Amino acid sequence: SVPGTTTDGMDPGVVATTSVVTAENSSASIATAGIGGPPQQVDQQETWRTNFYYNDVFTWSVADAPGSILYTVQHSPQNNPFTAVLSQMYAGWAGGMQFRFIVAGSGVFGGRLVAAVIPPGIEIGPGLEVRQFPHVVIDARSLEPVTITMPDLRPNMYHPTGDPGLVPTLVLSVYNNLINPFGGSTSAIQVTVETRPSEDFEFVMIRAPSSKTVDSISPAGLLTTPVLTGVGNDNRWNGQIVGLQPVPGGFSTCNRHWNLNGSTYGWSSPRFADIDHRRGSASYPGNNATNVLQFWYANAGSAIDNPISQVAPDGFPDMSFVPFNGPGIPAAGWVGFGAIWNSNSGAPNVTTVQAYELGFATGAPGNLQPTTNTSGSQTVAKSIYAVVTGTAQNPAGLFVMASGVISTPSANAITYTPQPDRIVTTPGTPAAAPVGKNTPIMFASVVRRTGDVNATAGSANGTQYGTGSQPLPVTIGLSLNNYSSALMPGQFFVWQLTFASGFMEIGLSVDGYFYAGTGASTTLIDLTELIDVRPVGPRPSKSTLVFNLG
Amino acid sequence: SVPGTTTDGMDPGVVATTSVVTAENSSASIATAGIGGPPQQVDQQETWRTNFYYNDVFTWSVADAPGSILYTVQHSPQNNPFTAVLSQMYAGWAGGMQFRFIVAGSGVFGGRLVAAVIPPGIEIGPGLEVRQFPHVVIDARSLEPVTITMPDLRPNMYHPTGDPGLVPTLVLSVYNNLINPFGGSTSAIQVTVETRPSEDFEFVMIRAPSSKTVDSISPAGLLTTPVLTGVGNDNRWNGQIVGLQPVPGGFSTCNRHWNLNGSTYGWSSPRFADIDHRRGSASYPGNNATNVLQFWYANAGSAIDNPISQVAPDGFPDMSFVPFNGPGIPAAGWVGFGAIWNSNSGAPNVTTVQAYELGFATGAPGNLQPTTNTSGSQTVAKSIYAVVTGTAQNPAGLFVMASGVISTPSANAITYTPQPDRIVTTPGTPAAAPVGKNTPIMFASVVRRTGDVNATAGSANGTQYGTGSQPLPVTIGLSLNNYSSALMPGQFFVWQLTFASGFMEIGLSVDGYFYAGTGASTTLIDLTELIDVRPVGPRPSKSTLVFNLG
Amino acid sequence: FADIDHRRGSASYPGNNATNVLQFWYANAGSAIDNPISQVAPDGFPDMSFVPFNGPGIPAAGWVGFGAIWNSNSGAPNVTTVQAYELGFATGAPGNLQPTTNTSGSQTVAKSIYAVVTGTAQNPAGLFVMASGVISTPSANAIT
Repeated sequence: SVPGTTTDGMDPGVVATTSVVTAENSSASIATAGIGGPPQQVDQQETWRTNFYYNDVFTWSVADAPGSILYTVQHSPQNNPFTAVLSQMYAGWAGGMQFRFIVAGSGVFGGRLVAAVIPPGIEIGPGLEVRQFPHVVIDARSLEPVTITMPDLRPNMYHPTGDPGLVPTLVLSVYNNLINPFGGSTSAIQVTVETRPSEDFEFVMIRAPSSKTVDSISPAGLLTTPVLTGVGNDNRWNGQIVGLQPVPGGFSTCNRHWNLNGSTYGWSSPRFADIDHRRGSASYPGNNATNVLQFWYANAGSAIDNPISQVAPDGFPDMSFVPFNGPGIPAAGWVGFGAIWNSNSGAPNVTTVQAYELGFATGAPGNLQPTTNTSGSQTVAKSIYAVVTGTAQNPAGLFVMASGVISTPSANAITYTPQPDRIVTTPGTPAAAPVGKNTPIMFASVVRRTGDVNATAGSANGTQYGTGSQPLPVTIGLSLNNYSSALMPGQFFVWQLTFASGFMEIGLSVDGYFYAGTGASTTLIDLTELIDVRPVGPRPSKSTLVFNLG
Repeated sequence: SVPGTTTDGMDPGVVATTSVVTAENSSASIATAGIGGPPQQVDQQETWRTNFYYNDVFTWSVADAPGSILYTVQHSPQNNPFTAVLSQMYAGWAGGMQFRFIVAGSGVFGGRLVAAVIPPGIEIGPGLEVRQFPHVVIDARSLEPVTITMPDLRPNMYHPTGDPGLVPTLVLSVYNNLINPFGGSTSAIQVTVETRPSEDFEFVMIRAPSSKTVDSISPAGLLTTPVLTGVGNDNRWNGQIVGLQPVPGGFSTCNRHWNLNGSTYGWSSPRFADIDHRRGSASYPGNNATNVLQFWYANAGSAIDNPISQVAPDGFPDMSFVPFNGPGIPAAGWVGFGAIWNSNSGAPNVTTVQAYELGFATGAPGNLQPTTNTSGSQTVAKSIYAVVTGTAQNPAGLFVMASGVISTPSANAITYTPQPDRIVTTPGTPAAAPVGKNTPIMFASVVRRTGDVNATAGSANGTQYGTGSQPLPVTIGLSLNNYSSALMPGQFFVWQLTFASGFMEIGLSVDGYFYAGTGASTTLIDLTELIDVRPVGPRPSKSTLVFNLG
Repeated sequence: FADIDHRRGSASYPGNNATNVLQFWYANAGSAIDNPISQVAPDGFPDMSFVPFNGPGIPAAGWVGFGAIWNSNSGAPNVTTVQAYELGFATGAPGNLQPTTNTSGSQTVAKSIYAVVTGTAQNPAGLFVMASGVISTPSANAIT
């Protein structure tokens, strides 16, 4: 006898068929994937083919209404961890994949789940009625696993590895409300999804692995475990990422931000080199030239140095200029050490070296006001400390070092200084907006300031944070590879961030912005107990990313 | 007709073979291990190899997330009691070992366990995902036992007892969260692991009893019952350990601290002898050389006679200096009965023998400041009482007894000394951090005070508890042996203290520090009713130690 | 490539007048108790020998990087001591500045290449220099 309480790795449990799984589909799938040649990696006795391996886990609570979606997977060789390795030596794939669900509940629970394979060409999200497709209904009291097969319903004769085309989507939604007849704090059970290729899965043509690599067919390898723990910086301050900042209002970052199409709207390369502009006018107030505040300005659009955009010099911060006058230190400003140099010889001036506040403004000879649009604006520098003399040369130049620190009027730290009310954006960049319970996030790094240059993380004076839209390895890999055929609009590419106590998901839209499903919470995420990052793949944007840190 | 509620000692239950148990692995194991000669203790009728016997027990909480480690053991003869008895009687082994798990839960529980056998080359830590290996799933409502056999996968032809090399590892983690539908106080069940050798297990060479190499006998012998309720002293002072106190936040002690791998980062060999220096200057304030306070200092690095490190003389305490001036005695610190002496075959001076407080200062003899880091500092010593003479020669030195006390001005309740903000550290020290609910602990003792000679544990005011990092018999037994392969890093060697009304588990990490699962409490735990100590062994850091106290 | 931040290194400036002086800073190698990797020098310090210079003469082939002197008791940088500081390793900081290659018995030495008004003479003072560095060249023309 074999009890139902212990299940083998190769045991499928009960096999739950659906009208979408037909012999005609299987025979047509084999017969027309044969245009790739003989099927490859089809040995039935291989260990990667015979066992089920983990794909996901999800929670089913009593508050989950009938029709609400709990699980959604897209047909891919990236669901299985071993067909994802084998796809790096083959140029195509076809066939189906089995999905084994193990429900972890007792015999006292009620409520049921429903499972349908959704054909390609149908939008996946809320309002998709899973119970009016051909479906299967699973109890909460299932002891044995329930494996359903996802066939290859494809309009192409095989899926190329780079662009697969249209694929089905397996949806597990709530059929009936899960009930606990006991009543109390214990109202949730868990369902584990595992996966294994079907008997008619195959790869079709071989190809050299030095062709389109793992970094060009999916953005799974961009956001790996050392990137988010201690190695990757951000794309604004070049500082070690120590957290995530949820932005419930939404923001819009243009500079050093790459979308999933391999394009940018900014004026900066994916690197932190210096800001060097030629022929911008420099000036200094009054008639006396001792301890004066050096000023520099140049119209946006006349920076003919960058092969990416003519708006601003490379590495210029996309922050509005905060106005200040006299010997008063401004609040929340990008300042960076630099100098004024004569354009005719390239020689920097001896005495005009200071920490210059860099930003975007509107009227440089008159009243200095901040701005966000680059149109009709100008890139404006002005030193925050005293400079002896000052170059009043009109064709003069400005050279400012790459990384920047925070201007703070006192020793005490302030909030994260690129707030969305002052981030400079060209006309045309799309904005990150909260979709469902998923709010956009930034990537906080500890950035020191001009009030305490000894201030580190956890300083008793107060810790200072600067935020970026993307990690630098993420936007470095996004500029080098194109992932248009990896995510439709209205979809996220989700990773899982396992922590020491909890676990929580982030997702990347086609715009390039990252999202965590935290709702309206503004509390910074610690990112210190982060142990593991793994990808799970394309998911709907209107499906809440999980977030529990307790 | 056994009903399944009662299991025989020889009964495995349901056998669950994942993918590693194969017939030709067994054949390639048996035939290959004839390089040790004829196999020994291979009689498949002996009761030590036909019955399952107790190995370990572990607790499965409802708070253990999926993927959390519950029970991992490397392949060893030490996983069975009688194989651990015979392993000191033999010098090599090969073959598998069966693991019978018995889950103690009723039919109202839910949740699953997952068990895999990990191949020998794979590193086991935070990034290991166990559900993506060939595995088996076990329900919490398992009545009959489940037996998972780990085979002998090895690149060597056998396993030497002193250096087995690459072994497989059985890893049993949480597949699904444990659920109690009642909720309430009951939030954990227990699983008992029994063990029995496989059909192909054997020993080879005999060797003399107690004679093996690497994987030195696990450090179960350096911490026995008396250490806590009898002999056994501290690291800063020579007193009996009257209790343990948990520090929330962590600490760092690097004076008499030896790590798993035999090494020290600091001075002061583990013996309370005396403090002696030869080079260093003496000075006194005041124009009159009568009723003054002597002032000795030397720089950190003039300890030429110290053979361990140059930064301090041998026996000099790691207490930052408390700056004081006048007839008011300082608050806490390290004073000691000592004297001054001159160099060039010079005996100590008769008229100056006094209690001197020692420490590390910066900016002597002007504004004396306490010092946190050992590098870039200077050692200092000055009298707390009056002495009618002072010497001012440039070569001068101390002679201070090695046992020390704490100088308290009014001396009522006070505070345990030293605090975690008062311990000096060499550069490059490892820092103790709270992992999960486990906090570092630190051993207290009763120490006399200068204000009150009767510092007895009774009436007339509460006592002063002087605190040290690790016990001195542990340091004495661990300064010679090397335990680099005894304990796998990322876990700790846990014991089991048994009081008169409860029990508390104490873990010992690879840094030499001790961990307890008390939580966020600063309550001193009194070792008066402690009876006996029984070792448990290796347990990972994700498991929380128990705190069942009366 | 993060910044160079050292606590308690002595700072000084020559002469008695404090206008357009060359700011100087030095700290013994081995007393940088900030790095969890080695105590020799602060994190990001260049492994280049200090090339000596004096007066208003620009040195040849030196690591220079923009920075400031800050008071250690509060962390506040000074307003006026911001310049391009040459960073290197030397042997005698109060006496004759000579280059060195071995870290043993040497010191990490900073000294600005342009004029600085006033100058902190505080012994426990600190130095904060930005991460990336540029070349010091005595003329417009490049060198090896």
